[PDB]
Amino acid sequence: MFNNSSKILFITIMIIGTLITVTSNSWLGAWMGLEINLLSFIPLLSDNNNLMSTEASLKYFLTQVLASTVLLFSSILLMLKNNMNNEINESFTSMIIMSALLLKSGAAPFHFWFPNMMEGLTWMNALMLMTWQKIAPLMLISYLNIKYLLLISVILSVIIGAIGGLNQTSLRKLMAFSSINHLGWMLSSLMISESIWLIYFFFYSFLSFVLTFMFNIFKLFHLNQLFSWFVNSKILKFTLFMNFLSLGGLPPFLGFLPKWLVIQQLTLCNQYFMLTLMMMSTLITLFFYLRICYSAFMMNYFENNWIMKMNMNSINYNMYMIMTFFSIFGLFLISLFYFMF
Amino acid sequence: MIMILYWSLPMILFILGLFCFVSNRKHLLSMLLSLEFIVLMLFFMLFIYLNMLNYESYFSMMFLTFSVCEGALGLSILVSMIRTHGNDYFQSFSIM
Amino acid sequence: SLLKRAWNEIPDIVGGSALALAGIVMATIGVANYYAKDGDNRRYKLGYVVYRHDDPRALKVRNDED
Amino acid sequence: MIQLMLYSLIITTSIIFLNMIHPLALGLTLLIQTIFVCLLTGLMTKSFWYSYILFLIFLGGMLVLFIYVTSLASNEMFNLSMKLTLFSSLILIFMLILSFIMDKTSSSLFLMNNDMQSIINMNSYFMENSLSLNKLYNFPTNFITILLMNYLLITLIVIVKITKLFKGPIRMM
Amino acid sequence: SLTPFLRLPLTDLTGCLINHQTYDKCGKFEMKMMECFEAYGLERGKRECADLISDFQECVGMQKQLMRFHAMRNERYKQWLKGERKGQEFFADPPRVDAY
Amino acid sequence: MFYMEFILSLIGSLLLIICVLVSVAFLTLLERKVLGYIQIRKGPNKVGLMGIPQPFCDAIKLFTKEQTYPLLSNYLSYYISPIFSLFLSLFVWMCMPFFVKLYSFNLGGLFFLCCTSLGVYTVMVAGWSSNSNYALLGGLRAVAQTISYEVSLALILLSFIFLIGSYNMIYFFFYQVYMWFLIILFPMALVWVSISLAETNRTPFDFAEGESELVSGFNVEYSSGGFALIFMAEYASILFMSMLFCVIFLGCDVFNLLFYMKLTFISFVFIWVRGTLPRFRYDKLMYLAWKCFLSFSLNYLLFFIGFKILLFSLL
Amino acid sequence: MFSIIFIALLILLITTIVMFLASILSKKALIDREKSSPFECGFDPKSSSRLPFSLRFFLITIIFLIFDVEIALILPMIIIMKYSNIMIWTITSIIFILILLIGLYHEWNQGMLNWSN
Amino acid sequence: VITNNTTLPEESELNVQELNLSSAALRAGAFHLGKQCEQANNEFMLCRQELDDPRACLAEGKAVTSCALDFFRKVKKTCHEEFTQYATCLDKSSGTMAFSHCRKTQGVFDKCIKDNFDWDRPSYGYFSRAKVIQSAREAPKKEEKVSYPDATPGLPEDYPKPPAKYGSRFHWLE
Amino acid sequence: AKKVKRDEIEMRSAQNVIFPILVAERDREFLRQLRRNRDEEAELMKNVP
Ligand SMILES: COC1=C(OC)C(=O)C(C/C=C(\C)CC/C=C(\C)CC/C=C(\C)CC/C=C(\C)CC/C=C(\C)CC/C=C(/C)CC/C=C(\C)CC/C=C(\C)CCC=C(C)C)=C(C)C1=O
Repeated sequence: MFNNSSKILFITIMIIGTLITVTSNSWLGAWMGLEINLLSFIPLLSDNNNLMSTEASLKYFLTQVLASTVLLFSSILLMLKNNMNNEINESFTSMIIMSALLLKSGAAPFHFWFPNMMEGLTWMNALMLMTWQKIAPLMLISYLNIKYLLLISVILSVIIGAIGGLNQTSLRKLMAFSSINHLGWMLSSLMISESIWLIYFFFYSFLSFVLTFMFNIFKLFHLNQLFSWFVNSKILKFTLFMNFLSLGGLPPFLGFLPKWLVIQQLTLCNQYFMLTLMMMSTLITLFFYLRICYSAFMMNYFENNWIMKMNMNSINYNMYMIMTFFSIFGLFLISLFYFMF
Repeated sequence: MIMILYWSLPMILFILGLFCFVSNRKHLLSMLLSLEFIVLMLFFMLFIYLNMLNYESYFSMMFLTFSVCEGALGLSILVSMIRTHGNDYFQSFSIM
Repeated sequence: SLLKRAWNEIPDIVGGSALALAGIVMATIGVANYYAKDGDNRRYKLGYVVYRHDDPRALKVRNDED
Repeated sequence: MIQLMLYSLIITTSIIFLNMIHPLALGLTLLIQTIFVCLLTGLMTKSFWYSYILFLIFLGGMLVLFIYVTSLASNEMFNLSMKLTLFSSLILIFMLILSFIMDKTSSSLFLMNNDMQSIINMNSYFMENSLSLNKLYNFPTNFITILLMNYLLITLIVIVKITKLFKGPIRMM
Repeated sequence: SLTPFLRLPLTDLTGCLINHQTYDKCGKFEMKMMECFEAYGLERGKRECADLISDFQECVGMQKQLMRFHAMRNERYKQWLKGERKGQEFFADPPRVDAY
Repeated sequence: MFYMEFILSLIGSLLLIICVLVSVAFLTLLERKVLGYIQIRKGPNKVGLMGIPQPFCDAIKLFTKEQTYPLLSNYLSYYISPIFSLFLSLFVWMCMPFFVKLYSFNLGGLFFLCCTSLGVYTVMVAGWSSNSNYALLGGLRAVAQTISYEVSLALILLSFIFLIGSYNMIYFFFYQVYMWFLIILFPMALVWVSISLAETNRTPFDFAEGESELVSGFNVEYSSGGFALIFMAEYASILFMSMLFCVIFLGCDVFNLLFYMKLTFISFVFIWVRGTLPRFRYDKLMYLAWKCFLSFSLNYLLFFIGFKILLFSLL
Repeated sequence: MFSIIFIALLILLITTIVMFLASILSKKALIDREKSSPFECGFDPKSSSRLPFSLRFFLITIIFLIFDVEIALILPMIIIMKYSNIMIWTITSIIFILILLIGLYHEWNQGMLNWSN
Repeated sequence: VITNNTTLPEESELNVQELNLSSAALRAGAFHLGKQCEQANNEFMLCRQELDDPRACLAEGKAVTSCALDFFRKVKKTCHEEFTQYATCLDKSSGTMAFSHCRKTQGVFDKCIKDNFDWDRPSYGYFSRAKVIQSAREAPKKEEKVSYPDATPGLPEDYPKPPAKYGSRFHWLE
Repeated sequence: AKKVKRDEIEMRSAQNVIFPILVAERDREFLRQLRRNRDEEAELMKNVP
């Protein structure tokens, strides 16, 4: 919604497209909403000033087209044998639907396209992809009740999402691998409930909504730029980066509360072994977050000296500072929240 | 089995559609060519199922409308491809 | 003015829209006239329709001449 | 009966379609198949109304991609594959042989043609496509058609914005 | 049929998309079954709708009858290829065209 | 009985095929005489008796003349394209309404739309197959024609369809029993002829041939056998499209004799126009279809949606 | 259908026979390296016809695909006018044709209907 | 689907004298035939709609065919020549057997039947109207409503809602 | 438009006098066929498990 009146439209039609999917009482109706959503995102994603952006507009299109195509294939097949939108006892035909939806959201085994399209997106584009585009796919998976297929994606998601991220330096590509891990937590939270998932998703989007602005406001795209980034008060820069820890889910900060409620419910449901692989793998995710904090926690750096000044947008920064404040002090407000009980 | 005598042929055709959509051809248009091939087969099955209903074939129009838009959108992205890379070859894109 | 410019540049869209506007008008007359006659209840019915003398519909049989 | 032979041809043309490389070879293969699928669909339906529509819709897409094929992939090559011609011709006759010695009451699709319907079915004596296409324009499903309209019009805004006409023609530079 | 979680007014738009309630041999069969789903809810309905689901599926999917039909045809051919039938009396008398 | 019925259907198609094939030969003569009289010329008058056997006297030459095997052409495509051009021209005649049944054809109006669109590929493939610069320009000049007339064609057919109530062409007879739709649809009749010209690629819309802009258009690389069929397929289109104008706007009394007096007259009109108007400019047509015709045609769907609604209330 | 297919084949056979007569009835002479050369006004050609031919109506070309798929939704109108609710049929149809016109006039005013320049 | 316990009437009962009269011959007498057998027709057609069991309407069906056969015996007795000319014309005049062509010969018949049986041709739209009858079957279908005493109960609005015991009860009551 | 409708209704009204006749005929022959099929099924599959 940044340049012209047209961008305003595509954003809204994206909202309508997603809503049609998650409010549809049949597979066919759901599939239509995905098509509406598809063309709402591409024009927002394609810009010809960048040779990279058009490539991003491609990989997404080929992947999503295939996903919706295979998704419709199975849905027709599903009700060719059952004659209902629902299958009484889950079987292979329902697995195929799950496979498409995971690819639609870039879960582990079919995530490859997802980081590899993040090179050529603006930060505001990545947020729309990382947060909103994952609503419709993941929300339909709540209908399907296959365990092992869903379970396998979680185990691979946290692993591939973490180990892959260690080697990156591009923040846009790094966040993609970071997002794959948080995706793993959702699917784990999705085999147990949705209200946790709805809660967990809202917090995940919140943190990503924050980190995207900080890069977007100061146009940072590489790790080196963090060290070269100039800030008046190294205390201020030190505190802004304390959002990564919340994204790492450390308990003193707000970003752990989401992880916390997903464990109090997974454990309640006896999924002990899963949590071991997940929570253990989150450490590796917590690692490269600290590699970013190298530019803040140490707090006297060798920096280029042709800048004395910070030039920043007010409204984005004004909303970013408010969001950051809760991201550090949001824990004591758990008392207020009444959606977990 | 019923599914083998009546629904096997379209499904076997569908997977052959996908294997076109993934095979290595130089030009991006080879993907678009195989794209509406698959759509043609999706219509065929969907038309089997809709006819198990006595009067529900009207939904064929709904499906066709989305078929052209993905093809039409698929063709627009190709146009935007040309005016940044100059050509549509797959091997011309950065491998990442 | 505006009217003049179009009437000089693209006269067909003016004349065409003139009849198009005619369609909406006399569509609004016919549609209102349709429910001014209770035309949902049509004297000639497709298929072989038979009612029981006690059925509620049996009261609403449109009584015409030919 | 021709239904089985239609099954053979659609299979045969699909085998070769997997092996086409030249875009126009793909197009010719696809165009031939669009005829058969259109023909086949009307066999298992009360009318061919949808075959007409499907045929008309795809032909629009057939022309447009030639225009882009002739601008992007103009200079490419064919190669007659003696393996392919024998293989398709070998199976094709093989499949045609089965259709003559098939229990083709069993192979016929159970979907009720117009004649397959009973004589008592009062709803089958109206116009050929009256009821089927009816509720496309009646409450509540009509709003779906309306939703398409914006979707199609909103699409029409997407292409011009993706396309950016003013920055030149298209050439395979 | 699926149950949207959201159930905002948008679901009204696409709810009536595909149904059996328009002049169908299974209109009454589905209404009973799906009603029972509404009474017991979705998950519990799958355990109380044994008859209604099977009947409705055997009314639309028709697998249960088509899969009778082949047993008759195959068993007619098996008899002949075993020599138990004859060429002259292979089939029974055909039905009258003006029937069914 | 029924076994006999389909035999008659074969005879009718063969009878209609040979009769149409013969007429397009004599149409070409008529084109030369009439176009020779609008111009103050006399036209073909020597050959045989008074010129009547002229078109046959040409069919000899175009077949005793050698095939051309272009060096740079994909020969199989170059060789087959004439066949489908002629086939599609004859095949579209099976939907022409007869009260003595030939083919039922409910949704006959659509069958027109499908067949006419196919006629573009044969031009399109022939031009590209020839592999000559002019031939390719002719082919892509023909495709751009379809992009223009195709959409407006369907809408204008829809307007006529609203008047009759169905896509069956037979109903045009019953509704044109007191009068002719020409009166009600005068601008569409005038527009419809204009689009009809684009269908058959005639002056003022002669772009596929493109004579004097392209040397001979997509035909530039054809010779004795192939070129002949391309020619006949061209004039079969005129003859049918002229008839389709007579069933829509001029009574549709197919069993009456006058209907065929009318049919030739509309054929004369097609020649008459060729001797009056210069060719449009390649872009001005596409602008014309989208800027004016498409907007025009949509405007009357409202006019006829309202009129049918208003008429429905009264009846 | 099945009647039409048979005559469709029968015609195709007949038209096919026509050139198969022409190919034999045609005078036969030895083909020359120049006789089969392309025609380009008598001077050898610089450029193959298979070079990329630039396009200027690409935008209209895409719009053509769209506008047809709305022809799929207007055509059924007539067939279901006797059988439908008049308000729903009337309202929806109008807001179908107004949407089309508005779309057309919008692009016409934006100048997209004009060719690349 | 038919099994042994399903009861179909024996073959002899289904046997009954049939018309076996071609289409054009039937369409000729349609308007005069309809005015006579309407009582049987409506009685037969009414049950068939409400009750969709072919064996149940077996008795009424025999009445309908008998009335049709009864009518033609009269025609055979008097206007045999005229009816054949009307039917022949109606058959050999158009492919649809439309009445609009053969108005003349039609008049010849209509005058024969109204001079021999004082009957009148009903108006063109007479039989397309809704026909309301007095059901002799006297068994209009009943009406019922399914009952589920075991439905998943929910919290009723009248239920009182006092404060929760010790609140949230989460961890440290937060 | 009046005259076309006039003719159409007359054609349709002729159906409603013939349509009951056929239904009577079909039922009395539809049932007879069912007995034969129920009997052909018995003979065809005497020895099936
Ligand atoms: C000088 O300035 C000028 C120009 O600038 C250069 C011009 O371009 C022009 C341009 C002029 C035009 C464009 C005029 C329009 C003409 C043309 C486009 C092409 C010219 C050709 C014609 C007019 C001829 C028309 C006919 C054809 C081309 C052939 C069509 C096919 C035909 C007739 C065959 C039909 C098939 C049939 C079965 C008919 C019945 C039987 C036969 C034909 C069989 C014949 C014989 C046999 C089988 C032998 C049997 C024998 C035995 C059994 C013993 C002018 C006028 C000008 O003044």
